[PDB]
Order: sequence, then C-alpha cells, then structure tokens
Amino acid sequence: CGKGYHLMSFPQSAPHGVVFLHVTYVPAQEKNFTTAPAICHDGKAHFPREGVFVSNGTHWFVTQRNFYEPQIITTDNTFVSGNCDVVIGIVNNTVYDPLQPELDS
Amino acid sequence: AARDLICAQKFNGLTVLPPLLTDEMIAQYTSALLAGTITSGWTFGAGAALQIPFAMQMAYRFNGIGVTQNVLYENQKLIANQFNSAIGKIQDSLSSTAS
Ligand SMILES: *[C@@H]1O[C@H](CO)[C@@H](O[C@@H]2O[C@H](CO)[C@@H](O)[C@H](O)[C@H]2NC(C)=O)[C@H](O)[C@H]1NC(C)=O
Ligand SMILES: *[C@@H]1O[C@H](CO)[C@@H](O)[C@H](O)[C@H]1NC(C)=O
Ligand SMILES: *[C@@H]1O[C@H](CO)[C@@H](O)[C@H](O)[C@H]1NC(C)=O
Repeated sequence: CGKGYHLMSFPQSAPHGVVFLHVTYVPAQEKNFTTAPAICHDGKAHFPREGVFVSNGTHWFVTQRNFYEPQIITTDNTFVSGNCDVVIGIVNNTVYDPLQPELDS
Repeated sequence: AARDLICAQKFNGLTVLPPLLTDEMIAQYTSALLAGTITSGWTFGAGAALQIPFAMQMAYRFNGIGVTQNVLYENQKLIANQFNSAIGKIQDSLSSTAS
C-alpha cells in the first residue's frame, strides 16, 4: 500500500485495470542526539513507557520515536524495574514527581 | 579433451544469455540491506536512515511482540549468546548436510 508508513489510499478506474493513489507519511528532517537505555534514580532503574530518552547536551528528555516532542521525565511516563547494576549504559539523572508541587500548595 | 554438453548444445543453435546483474552486484545489494538493517532498523525502508544502537533496536523489537523492554536489558548477554550459538549452528548445519 505504498512506500513509507501507510496512511490512506484511493482507487481510480482505468482501461483493463485499476490505479491506486497511496497517501503515505515519511519523515523529513532529523538531527543527532545522545540516548540511554534507562535512568538510575536513587537506586531505581526507570524505563520509558512509550518513547525514547534523548539529550540536548545538558538536559535529558523523553520523546516520541517518530517525531521530536520533548517532555519532562516524570514517573507518569516512566516505569520502575530492578536496580542500576544490571543495565549496560544506564545514566544518572533525576526523575520529577508530580505530587511535590501539589503537596506544598 | 572430450565432448562436452554445453558445447554440443551450442553447436545446434541453442544459446544461453548471461544475467543482467552479476553475482557481485547481488552481493553488494545484500550487503547494503544488512548494513541498513543492523544500523538503522526499519527506518531505512520508510525514508531516511536514522541510526540507533542495536540494544535499543532489539528493545523495540521485543516491545513489538508483547514483551516489556526491561526483559532485554536484564538478559542482554544471554540473548547475545543464544543468537551467536544459533548462527554457529546454521553454519555447521550448512557445512555438514548437503541436502
Ligand atoms: C537544552 O534544553 C533546555 C531545556 O529547554 C534549555 O534550557 C533552557 O534554555 C533557555 C534559553 O537559554 C532558558 O530560557 C530556559 O530557562 C532554560 N530552561 C532550563 C530548565 O534550564 C537549554 O538551553 C538547552 N540547551 C543546552 C545546550 O543545554
Ligand atoms: C550526525 O553526526 C554525523 C557524524 O558525527 C554527521 O555526519 C551527520 O551530519 C550528523 N547529523 C545527522 C542528521 O545525521
Ligand atoms: C551514578 O551514581 C552512582 C552513585 O550515586 C555512582 O556510583 C556512579 O559512578 C554514577 N555514574 C557515573 C557514570 O558517574
């Protein structure tokens, strides 16, 4: 159904056959990043739920795999499994908690 | 020497044409497909080739079949050893059996 990620398609009639018009989605402009498998926060390994960890040199974010949309790393979009001693390439970073600003207010 | 088979085939008007692509060009195409698949993943078949580490690509592959991606990162050495043993088993089975 077309070269790329298939989106929608249309038929058209023709003599002795049919013609399809395949609408597809293709990525356009990419840029390099530095990535990590997990993040070690006070002895807990955090993995992304639906996404991938990225870095703009100094700060760490989590974003979609098919579109660059940075978000703050939070326990809402990450889940905890195991320790920091088994994952190869786990980095040290902090994980934001949503209850902290709403507990003091 | 003696009478061959293709030579008597040729002498009676039967001609075999060479293929358009040689074997080294097919090997170059196969090498390009391997170099795309190992490095970029499935991204090179849908546009521009975007690099990714192979552990994170294999985590995407495990996440596609319904297994959580933490199973890879806690069993990476075992999975690499199993893949290497399977590749060696295919090599030995091709070297031994000719059928
Ligand atoms: C990486 O991303 C961070 C987060 O967006 C950037 O930090 C912001 O930079 C702007 C411009 O200087 C400031 O106005 C904001 O206050 C910064 N936010 C924070 C939370 O620090 C950062 O500039 C980006 N680039 C680098 C090289 O770190
Ligand atoms: C990423 O880095 C490589 C080598 O450092 C460079 O050739 C390339 O232009 C960079 N950008 C992209 C989008 O690949
Ligand atoms: C991350 O922090 C731990 C303890 O806080 C430390 O042992 C480890 O070396 C740190 N990682 C790096 C890459 O420095």
